[PDB]
Parts: sequence; C-alpha cells; structure tokens
Amino acid sequence: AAKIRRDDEVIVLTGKDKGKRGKVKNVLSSGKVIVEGINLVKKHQKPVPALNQPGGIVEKEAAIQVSNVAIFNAATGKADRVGFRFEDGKKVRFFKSNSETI
Amino acid sequence: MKRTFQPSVLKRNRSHGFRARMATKNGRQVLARRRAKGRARLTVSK
Amino acid sequence: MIREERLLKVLRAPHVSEKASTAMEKSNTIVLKVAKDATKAEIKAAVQKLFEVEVEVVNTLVVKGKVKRHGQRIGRRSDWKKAYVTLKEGQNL
Amino acid sequence: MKAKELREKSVEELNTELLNLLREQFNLRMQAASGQLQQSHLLKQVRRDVARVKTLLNEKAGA
Amino acid sequence: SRVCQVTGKRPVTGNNRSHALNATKRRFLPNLHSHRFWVESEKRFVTLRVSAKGMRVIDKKGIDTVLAELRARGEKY
RNA sequence: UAAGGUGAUAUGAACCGUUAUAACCGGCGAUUUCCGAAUGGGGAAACCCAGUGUGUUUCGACACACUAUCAUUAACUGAAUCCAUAGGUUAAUGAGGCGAACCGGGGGAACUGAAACAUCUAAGUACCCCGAGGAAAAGAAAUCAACCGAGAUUCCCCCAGUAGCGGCGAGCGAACGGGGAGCAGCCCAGAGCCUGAAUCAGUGUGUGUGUUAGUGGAAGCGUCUGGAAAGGCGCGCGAUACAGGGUGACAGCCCCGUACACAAAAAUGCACAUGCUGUGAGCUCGAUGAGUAGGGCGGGACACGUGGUAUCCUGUCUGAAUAUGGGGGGACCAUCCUCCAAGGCUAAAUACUCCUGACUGACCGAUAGUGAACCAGUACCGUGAGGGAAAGGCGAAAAGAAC
RNA sequence: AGGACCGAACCGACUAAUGUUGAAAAAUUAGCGGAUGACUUGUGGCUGGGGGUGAAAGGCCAAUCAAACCGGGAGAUAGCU
RNA sequence: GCUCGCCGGAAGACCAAGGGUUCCUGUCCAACGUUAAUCGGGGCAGGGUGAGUCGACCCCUAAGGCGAGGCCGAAAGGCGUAGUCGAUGGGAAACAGGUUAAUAUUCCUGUACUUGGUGUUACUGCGAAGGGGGGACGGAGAAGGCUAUGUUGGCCGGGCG
RNA sequence: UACGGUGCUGAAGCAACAAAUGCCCUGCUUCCAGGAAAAGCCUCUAAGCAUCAGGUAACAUCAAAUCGUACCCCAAACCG
Repeated sequence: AAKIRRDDEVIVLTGKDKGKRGKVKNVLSSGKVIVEGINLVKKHQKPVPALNQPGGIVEKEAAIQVSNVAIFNAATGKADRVGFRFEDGKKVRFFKSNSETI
Repeated sequence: MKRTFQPSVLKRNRSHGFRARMATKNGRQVLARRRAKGRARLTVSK
Repeated sequence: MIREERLLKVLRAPHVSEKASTAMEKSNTIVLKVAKDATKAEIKAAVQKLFEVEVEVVNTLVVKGKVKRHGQRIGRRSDWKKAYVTLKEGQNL
Repeated sequence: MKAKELREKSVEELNTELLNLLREQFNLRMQAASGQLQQSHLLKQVRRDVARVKTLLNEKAGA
Repeated sequence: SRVCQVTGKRPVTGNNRSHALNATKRRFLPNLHSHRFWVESEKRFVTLRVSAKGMRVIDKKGIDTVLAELRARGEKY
C-alpha cells in the first residue's frame, strides 16, 4: 500500500521551507504529491478561451516528492514513519515509534 | 530520351508481386529473408 | 424479412453538413456517412427502418483519406463511404 | 469476486441487447456527430454493456 | 527417378580419375530396365523398373515375396 | 490488490471509484474482421466468384455450417473383360506452413597455399536440398589387445605434431595405451510350463515440491554552508537488512526495496498402494538374419594419394560356408588368440540459444556500443534481389517567459 | 502493281555549328535518309549469365557487358604502392 | 481592366498508362518557388469523386502461365493430360439539355432501352463440358451514295459608325 | 447589384452548294504472302419427365449488386 494517502496531514522534509505542514490534495502516479500551500509557483498564464481568459501570474501548487513528504503525528508534533501491520487482508497504517493506528 | 523505368502496375505485380514470390520456393526464401530482416513492406510492388 | 437489426448499424453519422449536402437536402437528398462495407440495399433498409421516411434510390461513393501531416510523421486518414439517400417527398419536420 | 454482472443472468438477453444496440448506440452516434456534450462516457458505457450481454449470450443457451 | 524399386539403388556419385589423377565429378547410374513380371497368385503382370541385380533378387526370392516387401515399404506398383 | 484511475506523444473534455465489487496484476474462459500453409474455385496478398445443406422470410432476400490436396484405412459402386483389377464416390485419422543456432543425410565449389601449376591443398569448408529432436547421431564387439588382458556408445586431457601419408613438396596426421565425466542393458527372427505375474505408455483428485498474482519487512535528529543536504560538525539507533535505485549535492535509519519470514480461487513442471487400460514376466528346449560374406572392374572413406596395402561402402558382373561354420588380428600363409556380420530399440555424460528470469563485467558510452540509446531495418536508393542512414542531454521542478 | 518516285505525321540519325561544371550522364538548331513495308507502334507474354539474343558490332541483356546485378566464400590473394 | 505579342494537326480539347488529392474554398508566407511575392502544384484547415446503360468485375478465349492424376528427374524440381487462369481481342442496354466553387452519358428534367427473377393468362415437346450454323477476320485499289463539317443566300434581331 | 452575378421574357431557327482520311464498307474489285480462338446468339436431338417440370407470347411487379469516377495526362501531377 501507499504510505501517504489522498487526504493526509503531512509535513515536508526537504526543499524551500521544510518546516511547513499541510494536507495532500492529489497523489500522482509519478511518485509525487500535491500538498496544500507548499510549492507555490507563479505561472505566467497566457490568455485562452473557456477558463482563465485574461491570464495572470496567479500562484499554483507544484508537485513535490512523496519521499520529501513525511506524515504528521498530532500527539507528538514531529515527522513520522508509516507501517502496515494488521491481521486481515485490509492492512491499517500505524505510526512508528508510537504504534498507534492512523 | 526513353529511360529504363517505364511503369506498369500489372507487370509490376506479375513480376515482383506477392503471389509471384509465393509461387516459387526461391521467392518464398526472398519473403523469409525480408521477414527476418524485418521489412515494413515485404513486396514493395504490392 | 428485412435485414437484421444488428446489421442495421451501417448508418454512422447523420449529416456531413456543408453546402453540397445542405443544398441536396434543400432540393432532394439526405447525405450520410454509412459504414465502409454497407451495400445500397442495407442503406435503403436502414434509412427506412431507423427513420420514418421512405427512400427511392441510394447513391454511394467511397471517399479516400488524405495525408494532412508533414514528413516527420506521415499518416493517412481512413476511407469512408458517403451515401446520397433520396427521400425528397412527404416530410414536414 | 471483483465485478458484479450477475444481475442480467435472466432471460430476454436478446431483447436487452436489442435495446442496447437498436437506437441507443445509434442515437448516441447521431448525437455525437451532430454535437452534444455528455456522450463521451455514454458511448463507451453502451458499447461495454453490449459486450456484457453478448458474452452472457455466448455463455448461456436459455436466453 | 532412377531408383531400383526393389533394392533401392539410386545414382551414386564418384570421380572420373585419369592417368594424371585429375578428379572430375561423375555419377554411377543403376542398370535399370522396365520389366513385366508374371505373378501367379494374382494371375497377371506387374511392371517394375528394376536393376539387373534386382531381377536376380526377384529370381532368387520369388516375385510374391518381393511385392510383399514393396507393400510393406508402401511403394506402388 | 487498491485510493485512486479511463496506455503514450497529450493537455483538455465527459466520467468511473472508496478500500465489502473503479483502475492495476495473475489463473481460467468468451470474442478473435480480411489476407497469409490459406484449405470451396480463381487471383495482380489483404480481392473477385460460387455450390450443397439447415433455419428465417415482411418474397426484397438474410444468417450459419460444410465443400482444397496428399497419405493410410473402411464402406458402397465400377471398365476394356466374363471373374477380378484399374478407376469413381463417401467417411475417419494424420500431414502441409513458419522458426536463430545445434544434429543426421543427399549433393558440393572456387579464390587460396604449393612462392607458377595439373597430383595435392583449401575442404567435404562455403552454399543448395531433405528430415528430426530437445538434443540429434552413435551404441551393446563378426571391437581391440597380445599369449597378459580389457569388456556398449559419446565427450574432455594426454599419447603426439608421434607412427605414418605426402609432386615423401606444400602440407595432412592417427591408433594402441593411460587418466577422467557419465555409465542399465535388452528384444524379434519360436514352441511348450504361464493368463495383469514384475517393466513400459496413457489416465482426474493425494502427499512432497517449484511456476503463473503477491504480503509483512528494522533503525535520524539538532546545527553550518547552500536555491535545495543525502555533505561538514555533534549526538544516537538498526543490521541474518551497509545489493541496488530514486529523492533539489554524496542517505544503512526519506521512499522503493534488500536479509529474513511467509502466501494461491484456479491452471500447471517431477518420485507411489498410484483405480484401471493394453503390451508383457521367469524356466526348459530349439534356432542363430543369402543375392549376404568374399571376388573381378570403376570409384569413394579410412591420418593412409593403390603403394608391398589390410579394413569399410557399393555403381557393375558374379558369388559361399552357414557353428565339425565364419570374421578379424594392416599384403599373404600356417599356428594361436579373440569375436559372431548380413534384424532392431536404448537414458546419461556432448552440442546450441530465436527466446524467459536473475546476477555479473580492469566491456562501450552517442563518429563508441547492435545498422538502430531517438516511432530503425525507418527515411531515402534500386525494376527487383537488395542496400541503408543521420538524429541523445533546458531545468530540481515548466516555475516553458503574464504584461 | 511495285521491299516504285517526291514529300508531312511516324521511324531514323549523314554533315555542320552550339553546348562539354550542358536546358540534356548524347540533346538543340539548320539541313539530311526511309516513309505500303525485310515498315512503324500500343498492350501482354516467352528466352537468364560460359547463359540468352544478335540482317554480326563482341552489339544488346535496366545510364553496368570479351561475360549483368545482388548476397555469400571473403578480411580471396597482392614478392606491389 | 485596356492595349501588344505567341501557339493554334497545338503551346487547344478528351482519355489510356502512370501518378495519387496536385482538384475547390478559407487562411498564412518560415522553409519550398533559382528574384520579391499579397501568388502557388507550398504550409494548415474544411469540402469535393453520386451509374442497371461509362470502365472494371462478369461470360469467352490468343500468346502464354499454373496444372489433379501422369511421365521424368540425387533432392529441389522439369514437362504436361483433364482442367483452370490469362486482354492487347469477342457477347445486353442512354441520349439531349440544365446544374456545383469543385461531380456529370452518374445528380435534376424530358424522352428511352436492355438482361434476369417471380406471379397470372393463352398455346405447346421440353431437355447437353454433344452435333451444325454463326461469330469469324489479309493486303492493296477504285468507285458511287452520303454525313460530320464549312461557305453563300433567305429570315430574324441590332446598327446607321 | 454587395458590380461573384440572380431571375423573367426570349425573335428567326430555312434553303442551296462544296465536303472528308469518317459512314455504307467486315461491302466490291483484284492479288498472293492465302489472312485468331472460344463464348454470348440460332437450331437439332441423347439420357430423362408427361393436365409434371420446361419453352414461347402478353401483362403486372421486383432486381441490375460491388469497385473506379476529383485532378494532371505533346506534362511544373507520368519516365528523366
């Protein structure tokens, strides 16, 4: 299974400001995730029909590496690792160093 | 000046075509060599 | 026994929709894109069954596909069959 | 036990396939060539459903 | 082809050798003749293209044993 | 198995989906147009034209199946010709064609070397053709040896560049014997004592065991420089895991993994009372592969070029003895020794890689390595057989430059 | 009537000039020979390399001919550069 | 647009072969056009090829090809009977106007024609990889009768330079 | 009238002469070098059947499928 899921409160590990923590919005097949408010890039949008007619320098989130993303623990406010140990075919995620089910 | 290539698709297909290759065992060897080389067109006449 | 309703999938698109087709509907005929292997009896039965109209004669031609791309990737569009289906009488809608 | 098309194991699969093909797929083709929006998934859904009913007609002999 | 049909003799291949020992490729052919053998059990004639050694074998063994060997080999006559 | 997906350039659009049923992966099925052995007839491949049945019919017609040739077998008919054969028709079974190498057989060069060239060599090589298998071939002494003995075939190392062959030139080149890999021998040519009584082949679960999806899988924080830390410094921790790859610079502890422990609805590779089907065991007695061995002529193969030349094969012509018999022991003859040709089957050690998977490299790195790192046997060239390229890299991320 | 005569289409190619990195890997221009015949031409077929075909020059056989072209033996051999 | 020149047994028109969208319309001018290009047989988009009567297919054969069996050949294969293919030849049938930016004996209008299937009526010997006829054929020359076509006159319309 | 052009109406529409290498003519004459084949078409019967099946004539109705069809074609679209 994937350790970082679609709606996970996660914290960045490397790159730009690595202190910020946010929620995943999309998980890509290339091993990358979109986390809310993390890699803000200023795209120079050309004019086009349908949406974004005038264009602009509106900020948009870039995909960051899921290895550069670590999950967050609310009880111990640090980065944490994820394991998959439960008895049936549905494996739950648990925090390492806390042994608590996510 | 009359040049050497004077086209005719009937004579092209009778001389170099797929069934003209398949009639003789040697033209079947030609087709085997072209499949082994991997040609996009076996008989470029056809 | 009019041909099978499975086989009456020969009609592909209603209306080629340019001045020749619209002028032919203004005077006499519907223009359709009808399969590749559809015969005139199949087009006649398919128009008369899938629509309420009555057809007198069907004229078909085969349109050859064009190349339309530069020399880096030369490709060809598909051949299709165009049917001129004559049903000029007896409709108001 | 990952897909559920046990729902149409009843009789009149020929009638169901006839309703799937007769003017359903045809009208979606006419609509897609005249121009309407939603047909992009509906055309695929109807041709897949035709494939389900034809596989079940090859599977069973009682319908 | 030039096959004995009873002893299986085919053309074999060897050399013309001369006084100067120049080897030239040649072939040795069987002494093949078409002969009608009278069979008494079938009361008829069977034509076979056989060698002279094949006719010696037919004289020694009988034509019935020979034709039984030809049917065992599957060869038509 | 899963929280994400609807293959790529390739975004969009319209949608599908919560882990108990979207997508992905695996087993088993369903479908599988037309051509092509192409197989109903034809044909300028991917097209043209049918015939016979069965069914539907709104009478316009439509759907499905079969219909090639050859071989073998069976049935029914059937001439010259009374019998019969030849022939004809139908049915059943098998084959056909493709594929890189290895293997057996049929045919088979020349350039070249001899410092020319013809014997010789190259070389039974290249090539052509036929056939088969996972190996093929060969194979259980009419074999060697030397008066001592060995005990089928095949492959490796010696013997040994020896003995020899050779315009005794160029060159070709053994065997005996020894050390190893591997190693079971049988059956018919025939009758009685026996009738599943042990092998062999086929056949659906079982055990054990691999394959075709997968599952869990340890342990890192602070700080400095920096765009970014995996780097410097400090303090820990895991290790049956410090193979490897990615991550914004060089990561055992970020991710995928790796060591290890496991997992199979189903389909499948191998040892048995394996339920059975067939062949068929051991004992006594008998037989012991004839146009054959040998010979004359011409050739070919044996390292051996006809030479003093044994041995094998046979195109031609001949032609025995037949276990008180026959073959061999390198002209030949005596003696002695050794073995039974003219009928077959036979695993292993041996050869090869179109392919599949894993791993490795004092192998290459874009004029190199495959011709081809890239939509390459492509674009182009040629009537055709055939020939045959050039062409990789923005950035960490398009943030690919709004205005 | 005529392998008759003159002369266009058509077939050919005797002379000259130009062109010779051409407009053209044999042509253009001005004349020239045949033009009812051993003529000329379209389409299709057949003959295949020590072979074909040749009113014969070793001409022609796909701009290649005292032995075509392609692939292979093949890295033939080269006392020569 | 108005003049000027050139071909006019073609340098005009229609096909066959061969090619394969070069055809028509909109847009663009980087590359391609031996110069510029607003143009193009160039680039990018759409459109466009309508048949019972034209051709192919189809029936039939020539040269020739393949060829069940067959004869021959080390193998591959060679020849060849029945047969079956093979046009460059022989068999059914449509003409004139009008129309599109681009089709045209195909679409439209007018007037036709041919070959088969089925059904009804009336009469009746029908029936064949068979027999016969016919298809069905050379070169040259010479009439005659025409016609396509052209000229002139009449007629009609316009003119009065 | 956007000057691509559209629509209505539309008079005479006859005669004589000269004419082909085209047609009659695959004819006629003449010559030697003596000039495809098979089917479609017509006719005759063989085996077979007898108010049957068929063949003629009339009428009515149905069918004639499929593929090509643009454009160049003494050429800037073919071979060079």
